Amino acid sequence: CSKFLNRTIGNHWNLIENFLLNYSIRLPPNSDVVLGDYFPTVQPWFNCIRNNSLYVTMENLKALYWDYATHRQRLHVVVKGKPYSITVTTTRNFDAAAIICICKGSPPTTTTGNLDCNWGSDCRLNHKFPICPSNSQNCGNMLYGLQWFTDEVVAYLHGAIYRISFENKWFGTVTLLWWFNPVYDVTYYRVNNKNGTTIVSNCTDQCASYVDN
Ligand SMILES: *[C@@H]1O[C@H](CO)[C@@H](O[C@@H]2O[C@H](CO)[C@@H](O)[C@H](O)[C@H]2NC(C)=O)[C@H](O)[C@H]1NC(C)=O
Ligand SMILES: *[C@@H]1O[C@H](CO)[C@@H](O)[C@H](O)[C@H]1NC(C)=O
Ligand SMILES: *[C@@H]1O[C@H](CO)[C@@H](O)[C@H](O)[C@H]1NC(C)=O
Ligand SMILES: *[C@@H]1O[C@H](CO)[C@@H](O)[C@H](O)[C@H]1NC(C)=O
Repeated sequence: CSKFLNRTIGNHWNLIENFLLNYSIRLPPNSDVVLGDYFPTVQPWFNCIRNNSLYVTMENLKALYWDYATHRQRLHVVVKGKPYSITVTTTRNFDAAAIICICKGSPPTTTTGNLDCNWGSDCRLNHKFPICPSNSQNCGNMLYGLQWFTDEVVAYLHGAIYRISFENKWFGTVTLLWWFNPVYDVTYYRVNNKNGTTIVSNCTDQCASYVDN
């Protein structure tokens, strides 16, 4: 299928807020800043659910985010590039340690098995992790995703960031209960850390005119 079930984040916007709350931890104790990145957005959320030889494709994107709805089966995500590709494979054991690999070879478009990493060589990342935080089902209360930059890949998992550095040419091509949010451009948010509690707000109109480049 192709990009079936087009919905906004709606009442689940708090997932985006939480993402920004974790992202902004690195800021100084006394600052008011506007952060711009390929942040998860609010409009293009998809649930393409229209045989294990079929898959969904996407093109020309720079970051990919997804969420877990709350029958539970499996997810397969491939980000193409050269010499390295990124593959994420999940398994039905939500309370035990999905796998993420960054390697050299040719990932499959579909997977029938589980938790392996033999599609390539000279790997930089080979990491096993639980699908649900703290092995509980506390699941579907945060976003997961990838941002692929030429210099490094940053993986967002369980509120934590994993940064894997290596030179790579990335392609915008991506091959895929789970909801997805393709990200194509930069979104700006204002973060106020003066109060003692960080406050995250949208920057879309008059302030946007001062930061949007
Ligand atoms: C940032 O803008 C989005 C809209 O693009 C706001 O999202 C709305 O949030 C309310 C309350 O959660 C929902 O009822 C609406 O359905 C949302 N509309 C959407 C998703 O388009 C969001 O609340 C704004 N955030 C801030 C801090 O202003
Ligand atoms: C999803 O809806 C938006 C409007 O909110 C539209 O611009 C976009 O092209 C739609 N995408 C698909 C695959 O229907
Ligand atoms: C991420 O933010 C959430 C929501 O604010 C918070 O509960 C959690 O402790 C944070 N996790 C971190 C610091 O990685
Ligand atoms: C954050 O601001 C609100 C008012 O909008 C205030 O009630 C709250 O106590 C402040 N947080 C802290 C840690 O002071």
